[PDB]
Amino acid sequence: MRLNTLSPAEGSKKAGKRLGRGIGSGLGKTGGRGHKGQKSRSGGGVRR
Amino acid sequence: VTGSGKKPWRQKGTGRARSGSIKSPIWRSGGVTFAARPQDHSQKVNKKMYRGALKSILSELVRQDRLIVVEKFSVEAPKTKLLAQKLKDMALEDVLIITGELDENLFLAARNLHKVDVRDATGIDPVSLIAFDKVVMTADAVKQVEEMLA
Amino acid sequence: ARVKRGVIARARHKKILKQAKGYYGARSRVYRVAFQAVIKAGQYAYRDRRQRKRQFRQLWIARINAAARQNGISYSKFINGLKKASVEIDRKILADIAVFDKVAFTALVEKAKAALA
Amino acid sequence: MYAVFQSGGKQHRVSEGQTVRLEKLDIATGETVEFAEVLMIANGEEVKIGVPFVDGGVIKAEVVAHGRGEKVKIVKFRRRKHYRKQQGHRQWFTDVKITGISA
Amino acid sequence: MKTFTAKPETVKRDWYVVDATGKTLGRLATELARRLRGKHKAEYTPHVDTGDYIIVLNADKVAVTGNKRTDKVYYHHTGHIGGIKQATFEEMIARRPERVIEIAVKGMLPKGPLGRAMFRKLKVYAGNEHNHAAQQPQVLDI
Amino acid sequence: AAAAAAAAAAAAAAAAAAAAAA
Amino acid sequence: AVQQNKPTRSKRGMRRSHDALTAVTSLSVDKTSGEKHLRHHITADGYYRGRKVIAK
Amino acid sequence: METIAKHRHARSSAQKVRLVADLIRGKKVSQALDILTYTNKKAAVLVKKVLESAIANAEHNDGADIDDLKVTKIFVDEGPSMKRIMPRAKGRADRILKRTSHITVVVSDR
RNA sequence: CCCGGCGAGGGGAGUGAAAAAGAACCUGAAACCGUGUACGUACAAGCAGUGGGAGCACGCUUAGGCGUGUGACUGCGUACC
RNA sequence: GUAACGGGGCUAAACCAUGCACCGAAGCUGCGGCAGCGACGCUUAUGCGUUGUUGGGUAGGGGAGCGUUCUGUAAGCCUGCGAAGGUGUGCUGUGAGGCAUGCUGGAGGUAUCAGAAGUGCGAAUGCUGACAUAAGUAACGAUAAAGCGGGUGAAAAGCCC
Ligand SMILES: [Mg+2]
Ligand SMILES: [Mg+2]
Ligand SMILES: [Mg+2]
Ligand SMILES: [Mg+2]
Ligand SMILES: [Mg+2]
Ligand SMILES: [Mg+2]
Ligand SMILES: [Mg+2]
Ligand SMILES: [Mg+2]
Ligand SMILES: [Mg+2]
Ligand SMILES: [Mg+2]
Ligand SMILES: [Mg+2]
Ligand SMILES: [Mg+2]
Ligand SMILES: [Mg+2]
Ligand SMILES: [Mg+2]
Ligand SMILES: [Mg+2]
Ligand SMILES: [Mg+2]
Ligand SMILES: [Mg+2]
Ligand SMILES: [Mg+2]
Ligand SMILES: [Mg+2]
Ligand SMILES: [Mg+2]
Ligand SMILES: [Mg+2]
Ligand SMILES: [Mg+2]
Ligand SMILES: [Mg+2]
Ligand SMILES: [Mg+2]
Ligand SMILES: [Mg+2]
Ligand SMILES: [Mg+2]
Ligand SMILES: [Mg+2]
Ligand SMILES: [Mg+2]
Ligand SMILES: [Mg+2]
Ligand SMILES: [Mg+2]
Ligand SMILES: [Mg+2]
Ligand SMILES: [Mg+2]
Ligand SMILES: [Mg+2]
Ligand SMILES: [Mg+2]
Ligand SMILES: [Mg+2]
Ligand SMILES: [Mg+2]
Ligand SMILES: [Mg+2]
Ligand SMILES: [Mg+2]
Ligand SMILES: [Mg+2]
Ligand SMILES: [Mg+2]
Ligand SMILES: [Mg+2]
Ligand SMILES: [Mg+2]
Ligand SMILES: [Mg+2]
Repeated sequence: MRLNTLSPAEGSKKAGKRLGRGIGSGLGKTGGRGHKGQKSRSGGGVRR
Repeated sequence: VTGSGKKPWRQKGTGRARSGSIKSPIWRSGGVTFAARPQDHSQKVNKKMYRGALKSILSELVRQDRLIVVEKFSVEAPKTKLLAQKLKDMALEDVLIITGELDENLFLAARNLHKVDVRDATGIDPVSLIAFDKVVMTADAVKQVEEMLA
Repeated sequence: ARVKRGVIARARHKKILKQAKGYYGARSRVYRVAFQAVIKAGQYAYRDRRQRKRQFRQLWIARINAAARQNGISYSKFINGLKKASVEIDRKILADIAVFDKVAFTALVEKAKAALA
Repeated sequence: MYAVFQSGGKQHRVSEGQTVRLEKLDIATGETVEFAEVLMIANGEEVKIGVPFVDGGVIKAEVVAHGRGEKVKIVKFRRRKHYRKQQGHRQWFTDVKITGISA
Repeated sequence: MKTFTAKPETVKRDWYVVDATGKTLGRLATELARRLRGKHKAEYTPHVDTGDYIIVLNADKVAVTGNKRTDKVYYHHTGHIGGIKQATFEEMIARRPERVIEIAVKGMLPKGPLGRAMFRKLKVYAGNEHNHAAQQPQVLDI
Repeated sequence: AAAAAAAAAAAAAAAAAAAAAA
Repeated sequence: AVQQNKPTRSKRGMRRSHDALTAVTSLSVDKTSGEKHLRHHITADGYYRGRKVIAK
Repeated sequence: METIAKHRHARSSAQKVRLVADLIRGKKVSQALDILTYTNKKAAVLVKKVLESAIANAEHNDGADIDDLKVTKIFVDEGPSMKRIMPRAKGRADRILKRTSHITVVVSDR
């Protein structure tokens, strides 16, 4: 072995949703925030 | 980014696009969105599993047969010109040597030799342990490993 | 860490401009109208692949009807005379024959006419 | 002088030495394929019409090439409802040489 | 190999004469239209002129069935704004006895440059004789 | 030699209250 | 007097089609010296059919 | 037997120079002076100057003699257009584009 | 040394491996306006393409008839967010 | 502007009544190909052949990835016989995309798994820097007003007399 023949196990790591990077990704122009409402701005959501 | 915290032109009126500052990060010489602060990327491992790593990789090292042990690996003079002649008849090229007591001579003669590092026996490490071709060990220094892994 | 993207950007653009060799005016020179045009080219190349079998069927039947009218029968009773002798030629080979092997076309309309009559 | 027959779910039309393109048959490169399922055979007004096929009809064919075709695009799109989809498809093809016609 | 398409230098072109004695205008027009376009010659191709030449003569002998001889109104238009010009059948025959066929065939021919260059090959004529005897046509008596 | 590149006149908001729609 | 949609190299060429230049069709050679001057025009050196009407 | 001669950074436009340099394509240099000496644009002195310098460089350096030459290629570029600022009304200003042209003249017999 | 206003700016001649490395100078892409070659375009109506397809010029090559460039002619077709 | 059959036009090429044929789509079916889900047997690359069946698709949920910068395999590998960058061609994967190579270019790129991201432009009346567009169009900053001889020069409508 070396420092080049290692790996994590099967599926221990995923990629993280880069939400806001295109159209073919499956994620896009809105970006996980829906449309037009208070769930779709900076400071989104409401309090508890 | 320092300086102008004033409106560069007013909101309505002039038909340019709306703008708040020269510090606005879509401009030349503005800030950026999300540059970091200084940080520390070091995580925390657990003690049991960190010792399990050294429990595992030495087993795989012996199963690969990349381990030599000698009674005392030493050259009896602080002079690299004999270490790089003993090793060429030891038939090695890039090895780690570990020793029990804090020897001065082997450390000094191996400091210049860029491949052949000499660690101690306590402060060994997984990455430089795995990153070599062969690893040699000491009849006394391996007993500290014997005590600290078990 | 501070990824300049000039290597990626023009290698992306020049593929589309290499796709767009031969369109009028701007859209074989400019980038961001050519990308709009090559996608329209993709949609039309999609649609006409479905429609080529529409159109060559829309073409072959005119030729077979013309040669059948030369021999003296309309196309519908020609296809009925083909199904009654049950011979499974399609309307590609007949559109070949009606141009080229007109004597075999006359023999075929004779066979279908006797099979219908 | 020529004949006409089925393969690939189709009705091609061949003659001697005509390197025709078929959609792939599961046979190897330099091999010999027969078909007795011809429909028409014309050899200078020796005309015969075969329902469903022709009794004494048999071809002789020698397959040559098993290659693949052309990267032709599949580009689906919709107006402003945010859906593009690219694809590039290439469809296999198989060439023969007609070595003989028999009726 | 691709499907056969006709080529214009070696496409053929005939010469025929059809007299318009006592025939229904539409039931002559569609026949002459489909013969002009060439849905009868076997080497037809939609984008190549696979056509012919047909002479029509004695245009004042077309019979039109019924009371359309006063209610088949030919409307055409100037460009100048008062000009919705309106001419009925018998007035059309009196003022110019040739448009009566050329309009009814201009309808049933395609409205592209193929048919619009084809429509030159309908050399209609008012009288029983002509000036094309050197072509020596044949009576296509339909 | 060389020269500058002027800009940004006091463009008077490009209009009066012209379109009196009331 | 705005534009609405932008003409291209096509029309910005085709507007030159009449505005381009026409050369002078032929000069003239003097009947007693043999040099090139315009028609109904004096030469540099003071020639217009022979006589030295002007010094230079 | 090509001979270049050029002339760069000259006070002319990019679309007035072609209106005189579309006269000197395919003529003996005699006629190419009998046209340029009486066309009356501004660039008719500049292209005359550069054609003179071209004809002389062929006279010197490539064996050529004066009346042999036939003007094969001539084309004019868009040089480095430097700029000024002139006031229009109400404080509005303009990068007025003082254009210029890299005149090239290529003469030969071949 | 040559042109040219004793110029600006060029052209050979020589520096260096290289002067479309010549000081507006490393590499020099796109919009862009140019020149030249091939083809097409003056009876033709439209989101400019796509599918069929003419003819013409030029390419490996025994004609094997295929790639290449234009695209007359014609089916369909009201851009993108 | 026919202009309340789509148009030509139609006494049937209309309407009603019966049929026998046909056209007619990406429906369906045939032929080849990838992928899902579930069967079933496995003879493992941890399941692989038959087998059914399905895959229009936004907001949106879940999976499989391609590529750019940077460290660690690297004091390795490739390169003055030509590295990074540009350019053209030629193949190639279901794709983001790679490999190979003629030309320019004259000192660096970089395996393979892996790790961390200022990581991917069509917009945002975004922002700078360049070039177009109207266009060789308007305008030349008072309607006090210039003409001529001589000189300087390669040059004169203004510059000197
Ligand atoms: Mg909501
Ligand atoms: Mg906010
Ligand atoms: Mg304040
Ligand atoms: Mg900063
Ligand atoms: Mg600790
Ligand atoms: Mg960087
Ligand atoms: Mg370009
Ligand atoms: Mg009236
Ligand atoms: Mg100088
Ligand atoms: Mg420069
Ligand atoms: Mg360098
Ligand atoms: Mg440079
Ligand atoms: Mg360029
Ligand atoms: Mg024409
Ligand atoms: Mg085609
Ligand atoms: Mg009216
Ligand atoms: Mg019925
Ligand atoms: Mg179908
Ligand atoms: Mg289906
Ligand atoms: Mg299949
Ligand atoms: Mg879907
Ligand atoms: Mg979705
Ligand atoms: Mg690396
Ligand atoms: Mg490069
Ligand atoms: Mg490269
Ligand atoms: Mg090089
Ligand atoms: Mg070097
Ligand atoms: Mg370096
Ligand atoms: Mg980014
Ligand atoms: Mg951009
Ligand atoms: Mg966008
Ligand atoms: Mg913008
Ligand atoms: Mg801008
Ligand atoms: Mg402008
Ligand atoms: Mg302009
Ligand atoms: Mg104007
Ligand atoms: Mg004006
Ligand atoms: Mg004016
Ligand atoms: Mg004034
Ligand atoms: Mg003034
Ligand atoms: Mg004076
Ligand atoms: Mg004055
Ligand atoms: Mg004075």
